[PDB]
Amino acid sequence: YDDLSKQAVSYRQISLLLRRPPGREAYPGDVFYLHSRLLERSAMMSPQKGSGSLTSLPIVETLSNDVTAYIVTNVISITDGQIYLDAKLFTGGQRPAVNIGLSVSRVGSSAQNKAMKKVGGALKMLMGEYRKMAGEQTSG
Amino acid sequence: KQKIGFVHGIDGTIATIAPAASKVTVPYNTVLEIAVSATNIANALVFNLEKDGSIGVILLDNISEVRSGQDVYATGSLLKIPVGFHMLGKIINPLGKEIPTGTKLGLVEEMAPNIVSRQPVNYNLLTGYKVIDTLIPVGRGQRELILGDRQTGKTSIALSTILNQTKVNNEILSKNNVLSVYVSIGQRCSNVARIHRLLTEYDAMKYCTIVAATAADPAGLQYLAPYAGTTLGEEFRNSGRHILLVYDDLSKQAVSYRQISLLLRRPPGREAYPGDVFYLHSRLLERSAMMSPQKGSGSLTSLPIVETLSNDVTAYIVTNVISITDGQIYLDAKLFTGGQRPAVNIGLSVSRVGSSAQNKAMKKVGGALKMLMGEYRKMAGEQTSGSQNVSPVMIRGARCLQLFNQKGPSYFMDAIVALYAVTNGYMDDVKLQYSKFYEFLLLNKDLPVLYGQVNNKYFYMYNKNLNYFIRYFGLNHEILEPELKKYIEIHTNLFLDNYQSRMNELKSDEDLVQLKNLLYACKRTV
Amino acid sequence: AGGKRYDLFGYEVSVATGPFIEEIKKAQFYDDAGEVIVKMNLANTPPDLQTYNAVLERILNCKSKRSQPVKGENKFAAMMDILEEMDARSGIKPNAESWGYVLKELVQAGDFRLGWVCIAGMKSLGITPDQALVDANEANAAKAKAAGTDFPAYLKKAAPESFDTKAWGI
Amino acid sequence: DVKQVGYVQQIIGAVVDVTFTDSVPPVLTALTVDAKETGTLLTMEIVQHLDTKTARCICMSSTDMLRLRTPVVNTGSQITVPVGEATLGRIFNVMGDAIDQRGPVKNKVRWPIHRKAPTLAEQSGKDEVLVTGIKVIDLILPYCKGGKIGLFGGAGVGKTVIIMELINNVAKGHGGYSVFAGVGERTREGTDLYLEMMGSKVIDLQGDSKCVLVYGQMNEPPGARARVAQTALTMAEYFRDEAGQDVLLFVDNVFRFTQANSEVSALLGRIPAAVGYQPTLAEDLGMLQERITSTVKGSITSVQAVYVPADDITDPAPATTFSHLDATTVLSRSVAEAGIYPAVEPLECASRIMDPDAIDVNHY
Amino acid sequence: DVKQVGYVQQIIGAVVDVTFTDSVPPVLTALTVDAKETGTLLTMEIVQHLDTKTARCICMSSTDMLRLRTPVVNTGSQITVPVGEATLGRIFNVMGDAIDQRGPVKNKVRWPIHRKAPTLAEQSGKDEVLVTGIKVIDLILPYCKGGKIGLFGGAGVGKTVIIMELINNVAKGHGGYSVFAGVGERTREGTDLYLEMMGSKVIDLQGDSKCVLVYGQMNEPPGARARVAQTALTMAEYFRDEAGQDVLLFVDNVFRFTQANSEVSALLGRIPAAVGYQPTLAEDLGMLQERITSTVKGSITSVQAVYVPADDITDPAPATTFSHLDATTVLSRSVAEAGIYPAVEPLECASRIMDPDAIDVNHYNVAMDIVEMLTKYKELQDIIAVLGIDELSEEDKLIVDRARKVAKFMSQPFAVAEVFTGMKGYYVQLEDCVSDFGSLLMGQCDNIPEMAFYMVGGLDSVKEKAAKMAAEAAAMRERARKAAEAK
Amino acid sequence: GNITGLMQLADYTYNKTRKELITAELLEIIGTMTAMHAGKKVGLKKTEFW
Ligand SMILES: Nc1ncnc2c1ncn2[C@@H]1O[C@H](COP(=O)(O)OP(=O)(O)OP(=O)(O)O)[C@@H](O)[C@H]1O
Ligand SMILES: Nc1ncnc2c1ncn2[C@@H]1O[C@H](COP(=O)(O)OP(=O)(O)OP(=O)(O)O)[C@@H](O)[C@H]1O
Ligand SMILES: COCCOCCOCCOc1ccc(C(C)(C)CC(C)(C)C)cc1
Ligand SMILES: [Mg+2]
Repeated sequence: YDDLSKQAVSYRQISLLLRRPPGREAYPGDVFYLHSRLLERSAMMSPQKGSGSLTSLPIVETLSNDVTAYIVTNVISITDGQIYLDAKLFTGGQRPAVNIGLSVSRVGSSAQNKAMKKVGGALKMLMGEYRKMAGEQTSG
Repeated sequence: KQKIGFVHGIDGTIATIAPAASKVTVPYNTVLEIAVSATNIANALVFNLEKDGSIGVILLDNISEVRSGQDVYATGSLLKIPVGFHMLGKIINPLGKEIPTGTKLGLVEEMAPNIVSRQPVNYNLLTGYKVIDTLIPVGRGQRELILGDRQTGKTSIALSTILNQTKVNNEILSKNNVLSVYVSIGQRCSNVARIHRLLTEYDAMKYCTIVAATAADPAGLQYLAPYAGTTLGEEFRNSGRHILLVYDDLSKQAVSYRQISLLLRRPPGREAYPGDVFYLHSRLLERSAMMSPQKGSGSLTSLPIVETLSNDVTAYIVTNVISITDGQIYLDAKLFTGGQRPAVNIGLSVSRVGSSAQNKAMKKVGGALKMLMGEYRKMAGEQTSGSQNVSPVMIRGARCLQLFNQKGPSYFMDAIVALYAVTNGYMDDVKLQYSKFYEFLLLNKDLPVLYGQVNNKYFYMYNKNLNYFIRYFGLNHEILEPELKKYIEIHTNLFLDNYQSRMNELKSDEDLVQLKNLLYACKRTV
Repeated sequence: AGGKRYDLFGYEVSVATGPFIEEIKKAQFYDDAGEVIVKMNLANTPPDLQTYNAVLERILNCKSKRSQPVKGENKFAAMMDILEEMDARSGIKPNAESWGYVLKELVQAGDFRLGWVCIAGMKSLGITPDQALVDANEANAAKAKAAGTDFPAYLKKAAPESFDTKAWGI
Repeated sequence: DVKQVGYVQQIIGAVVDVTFTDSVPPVLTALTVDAKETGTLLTMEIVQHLDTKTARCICMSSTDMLRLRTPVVNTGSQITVPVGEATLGRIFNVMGDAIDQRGPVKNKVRWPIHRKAPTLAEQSGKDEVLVTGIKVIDLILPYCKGGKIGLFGGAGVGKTVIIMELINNVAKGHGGYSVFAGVGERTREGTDLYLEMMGSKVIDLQGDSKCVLVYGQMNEPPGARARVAQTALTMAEYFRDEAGQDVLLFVDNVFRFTQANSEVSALLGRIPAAVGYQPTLAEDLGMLQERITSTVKGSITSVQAVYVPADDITDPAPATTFSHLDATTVLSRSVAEAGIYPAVEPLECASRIMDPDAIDVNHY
Repeated sequence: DVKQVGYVQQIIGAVVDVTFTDSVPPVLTALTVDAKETGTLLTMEIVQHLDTKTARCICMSSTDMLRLRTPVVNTGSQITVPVGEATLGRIFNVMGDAIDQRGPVKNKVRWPIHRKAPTLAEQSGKDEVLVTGIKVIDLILPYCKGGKIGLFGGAGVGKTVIIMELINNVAKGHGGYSVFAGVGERTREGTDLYLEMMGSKVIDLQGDSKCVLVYGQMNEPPGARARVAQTALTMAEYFRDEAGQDVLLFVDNVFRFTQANSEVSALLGRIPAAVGYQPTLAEDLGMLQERITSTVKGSITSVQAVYVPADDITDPAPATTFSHLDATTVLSRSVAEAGIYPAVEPLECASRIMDPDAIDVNHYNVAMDIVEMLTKYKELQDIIAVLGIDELSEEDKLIVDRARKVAKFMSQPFAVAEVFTGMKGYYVQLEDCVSDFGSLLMGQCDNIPEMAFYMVGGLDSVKEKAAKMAAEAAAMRERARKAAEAK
Repeated sequence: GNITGLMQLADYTYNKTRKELITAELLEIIGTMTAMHAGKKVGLKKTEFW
């Protein structure tokens, strides 16, 4: 899904023209049920139902690196993980501009294969120390 | 007569009319007349005509005297007011009603001139201050803003701009005169009266008039006043005459429009304003223009005033106005508190268009001072008390900012030479504090003629008619250069030998006080 | 007048100016002439050099600015603002007759120091002044030298050696 | 001659709506109802017409036990207040009913409250100085007659001893009386101020008193507090015009007068524009301040305390209040801890009249 | 045949309601009322229907002297405006009525202003760099021929001057028809521009012209500002489709188109959005933007300016407008306070063409570094303003001395601002910009002072400025020497 | 002297954003109140129907 903020902006454009009551940040208020109705359809079916699935990678625009707005908070509330792209890192030269400390995934080892488990289990422990020391200018 | 209906309801200033049984049409933006009493008649403006014949109205006069059962007459006419040369020398309610002290009906609401009727400004407008005519030029057409926090020196600049033009308009023809108008939105009635007595003291009232709308007056009237002053300007504009216009102040107009829009439950916007507040100022400010020769080559200048807060230009109204104006003048309470008066900040100020019109005598000098201050603002900031220096730039800067400290309007001839001395380093031997008394000793007094040194031929300061030669030729001409340089070289040698040595010699504390009284008096008279 | 004048936008103007020069010459107060220019620019009839020169003649012959007097009215600055209007604003440049009226006014006004500047300003532009005027200029300068009126009297008055806000006349 | 009568039609808090059957009375008109039904007197000021026979009005006292369609009397005018020498040394509420218990008041006339501000002619552009008697104020912060003055000071800084000295000096120097206007005043501070005004002989009950007192308290609804400064200001304008002399009009924190009118406007259904203050901020304030101006017939000075909420001058109520002021008399607990009294900090203070164009040069 | 006729119902500002007895026309249809009653002609487009036998509408010209029961004539079509070569070198209003007083335009056909956007099949995003001559625009945010450009900046930052500098560099050096839409801006600017074009023979009236001007300015009511850019796009789309020729669309500026719809939606009864803008912001902006698209027939290189009230990017209108743009140009005010003009903030800026596939490799590897270094300098500004330069490691104060050089080098003087800076305008070529930044990036020029990079173009001009500075410093040393010896 | 400038700049941004937030809460509330009343606006409608 491209920008879901635009899927809420259209919902606002409609409800407000329909003389519905606004809410926080001019939305109707029930937009959380909008994104929940959308995203909870994303799932891994049981083997009874063919063991199929569908992953959702919704994209949400952000303004000035805030996660305090209404829509961003209602979406992060629903989604398992999140991939924070910081402009301060994008403009910092590195691309893709993910900030690992801010970005998480609530699945973990159970998703990736047998080989990536043993690696990422070391990479997390690595970054836990590098994030604490990389703030130091290298003098040694 | 007509009796379209009767006042259903009132909410302070806004009101609502209900129609008569014999329903009749009324137009939009018409002035209505409420029969308040047997003889007293209010005046009110339409803003919407609804389905059932019910009409919304904005009240302007005698709101306290209104009731519900009263009658309502319609003129079938726009919001008009009288206008002409006979209106000059008077102070009026925006609706044309003259206020006391001790035929030609022009429209209030009107469209501005198109691109073809307009023209790039060519002629200057002397504010009388050296800071402005030098670095921030102002032409007859350049609607320029005057920012600054409360109690900063805003209200006095427009006055000084008018007082400077009084000395000239008596001399020159009437065509090149600079009439003036001072619209006071929300300012205290005392300040307006003090201004009236001031302008009557210098006899500047004959070429001026005032449009009064205080805080005691209604809000819907404050919304209307600058349109009235602009109408009085539009008449002299279309008649080929040039004119000035002033607004004190738009920031208090927007509040009065916010009263009405919110009393009518219009949807607000950013910082509580409705959203059409930009169009409020555009209808006004776009009427300021140097008309084309096709239309008379008239003019209508506009010097609005706007109240910032804590020196924050990121406010809504301030930027809505800066997006309109052809300029900017940013006054700072830092400098006003720090002795510098006027408190112009040259970095945050600009005159986008007047440089095309700035006189060449003031232009070649202004480019030099612009270079000088461009260097001073770096040479003073980089060191930040790190390491002082004795350099001609940082010297001449401090010698020039003192000259910029001003109280009243300075003549053009009196304005140039005090700067010409500084750019050419003549005024570097003197100290900081003795630059003002140096200036007064140069302009009103003539040390060479006093001390007998009459080697010069004609160039002297005693006449003041020499201005209109400098205005035509420019000081950098071949003939005005040598007499100017010799006059200044003599004046400097005399000041440095006869006077300044005595000033350094004085040590009695009572003498120093007697001297500082003189310096502050030179600070005032100049 | 086969040549045609245009505006900055490219619009055509009407050089029919004679009637306005007649209305200028009939006037007997030199501010009414500026009001004729005001009645001229409106009709898309910008000024010719004959017009400004007639205006300078009118100021020279007129007795005052208006039916009633005004404080500090000077025929000189009024005769020099219109020259600035000629040169810079409109683009037309004056001629020998133009500056000649100004030098005539300075002679009649008795001022002499401004006269010599009008001389040097004339000559620097290649203009040939008339010696009949500059001779009377030097005559008034010799008189004002003889009467001590070469400068005002209040400048030759000695200054206060002591500093005082009142003694300095401020 | 007879008196008009109306009947209530709806009641929402202190806001009330009154139906009539004839030409509705004017705006700002008083409407009194007898005490037999409600149990006590009740006044209501008309603000907002609604039709050819309806009138919405703010109530000034408690509207409890007010029945619907009760009789409502039109006084024929707006709120009347006493004036005269009997006013002095006494305390008055908004309606002019004394709350001092000190017997009745022997007034001669009873003027209305919402007098329009002076015409431009009645003004006097000549800006004078009030010879105060305090060398700190006379020198650094010359209190300009007809002008609006600011005072910033909390507790333990002698804020009362200053105004008491100002009253005692104006009582003998300029030959003028004074008046205090406690808007939203803490009821305890009313006692501590009136007992000081008996201890300092400012109010000689057995003699001649100098100051009038007007206490609109916090326990009163905002419909009263918004009309308190107009009451005291009428008590002052009577001494301005008829007696022909200078006057002081002291005021409690103007922020509470603005909060009062803001609650009135919010109650009436009007949208609050900004942070929470009414849209009529500058106009409601200006109707007060513009009545405070020098005249050919006399003068009215206005000392005013201010509470800057969260020390933010950029808030609309302080800044809009500052635009009318002429001087700023700051008080500091530092100098008061250094034994200095009056506890003035002349540096941070300022004045508008610091110009030799107005005053003598050597003073400047 | 007969023209349908109706009667007015109510009037609120520019908004009007109309009662058509028999039936209502479609949406966007025009409604003319005679100049007899109001005094001047007046067109009113429908925008919505309240009930049957009714239609709410917006008015172009003023509603003054308008009554409640006036007759309303139906055109039977939308707002039609002329097109063709006759529209070249002429000025027009929102309705296509000319105002230049030159003569009657010899139009042949008239097209409507409201039109559905092109289909996906027609579009063709071709990446071709656009040499403006400007230095920062070339380096960081290179424009793209056929795309869109955005100049985001508050009041008094230098975007209208950026547009004049782009006209002087690109438009005359274009060989293609241009269009200039003034949407709520100074009438003075349109006059200065019509004169700057009438001087360069771009609007040579007695010959061939290569430009069109539309101007619905701030003086006009919002009914015109809300529908002027549509007219300009119609003039451009005619050249895009029929002639199949590259064109330019300079717009100054769309925020007033947005204000116009905001001042309208309030009056129509629409409930507003958060700050107070219309709820139809994204749609009303998209129907304007998506008409600007490069097809196979032609291409439209638009250059739009945008206003940001209170210097607030969180304003929904610019915040919505970023998405529609191929190359953003985020101006700032704190930079202009530092003497730099153009006051670009390249960390905020962005583009689409910035890929090695489109532009050459050196330009990309250089700009990626330039952004990186300024990104570090921003992090250090929070410390240097606290402590100072002396409290930093030698690596850090080096990077500062290099980034101050870069940021100062990003400035240059334009030919338009000769009145302001008093310096001749430079035209920095693309290749010399990359060779200069690459040399400055590898420390090829570190001994050179900081001020030599200020307000200049090309490293040769830098080293001549450094020569002048060293010469003046030595001259002041000889002068202080002789002043000391004589003293 | 530098920390104080940064401090006052932050005190202004904080005290200004606090005001814009208060005003925004008022706009949201009044928008909901005005929408409810405008939609719930009741009229007599004394017009012919037969
Ligand atoms: N050019 C000047 N030189 C010296 N002092 C000045 C000058 N201009 C103004 N002042 C001083 O500023 C004070 C008046 O401020 P001013 O009237 O400019 O504020 P204002 O803009 O009117 O404020 P507001 O608009 O809120 O009334 C006076 O004390 C006056 O002496
Ligand atoms: N190269 C330059 N040299 C000097 N000044 C410049 C330069 N470029 C831009 N400026 C400055 O930019 C300002 C003009 O701003 P501009 O006209 O772009 O604002 P604007 O777009 O009209 O504002 P709005 O969009 O609100 O109308 C002037 O102060 C001008 O000096
Ligand atoms: C030239 O004449 C100037 C006279 O001006 C009269 C009004 O003066 C304005 C002073 O206003 C202020 C502003 C801020 C403050 C501070 C910040 C000291 C008040 C505080 C500490 C209570 C927040 C005090 C007074
Ligand atoms: Mg612009």
